[PDB]
Amino acid sequence: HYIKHPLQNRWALWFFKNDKSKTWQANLRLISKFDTVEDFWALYNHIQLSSNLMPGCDYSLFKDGIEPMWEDEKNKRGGRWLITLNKQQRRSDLDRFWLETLLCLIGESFDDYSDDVCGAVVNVRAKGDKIAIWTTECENREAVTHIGRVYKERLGLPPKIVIGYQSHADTATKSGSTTKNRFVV
Ligand SMILES: CN1CN([C@@H]2O[C@H](COP(=O)(O)OP(=O)(O)OP(=O)(O)O)[C@@H](O)[C@H]2O)c2nc(N)[nH]c(=O)c21
Ligand SMILES: O=C(O)/C(Cc1ccccc1[N+](=O)[O-])=N/Nc1nc(-c2ccc(Br)cc2)cs1
Repeated sequence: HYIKHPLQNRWALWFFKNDKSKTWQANLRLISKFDTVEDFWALYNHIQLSSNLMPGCDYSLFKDGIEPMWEDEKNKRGGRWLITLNKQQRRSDLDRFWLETLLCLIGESFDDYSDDVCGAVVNVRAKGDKIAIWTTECENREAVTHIGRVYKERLGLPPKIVIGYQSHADTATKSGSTTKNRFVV
């Protein structure tokens, strides 16, 4: 006799394939949804590792009903904690960071503040991979800095590796690299 173990939230995994020829939203696809521990692992164990995705592709894991784009009602006032990897971190760090990030999401690791969490995004880029946790209100300093502190610790980043929180509104009018930060931790 085997019962499934429900998650606190239902989650959706999305795939993105870069193509600057096409409008951004056109490049996004919903893959599938899950709401149990068992189904999370069945999906994770089945699918390609972030380290193996083609340059230009993304995975996003977002709460059911939130599309992984700035436009969504739950993101437009929000922002993201951004982890930028160097080229050598592609191997034997990207996959660890991504799984630890997924587990922060589906395990509701930020306690009461996990409610402010929208999802997480991994960008596979030749320039330097990126992982981010998206939250719903960029002006909620308490929530945002709590999530950032816990997240940085969970990933075991050295203290002197400083990570930044960008508002999506700023990002949409510049670039995630040249975007100035609202917060650091
Ligand atoms: C998250 N993005 C990204 N994006 C478009 O896609 C561009 C590239 O964003 P990105 O893929 O997140 O990062 P990256 O490829 O490393 O490029 P960059 O250095 O400009 O940040 C952005 O400059 C923006 O024009 C978006 N466009 C819309 N309409 N909604 C969105 O949510 C997003
Ligand atoms: O053109 C490609 O390269 C595409 C199709 C695509 C997708 C988005 C936008 C455009 C296009 N396109 O150009 O046709 N790849 N699709 C992929 N799906 C997965 C995938 C992985 C795990 C699970 Br579980 C299910 C699916 C990996 S790559």
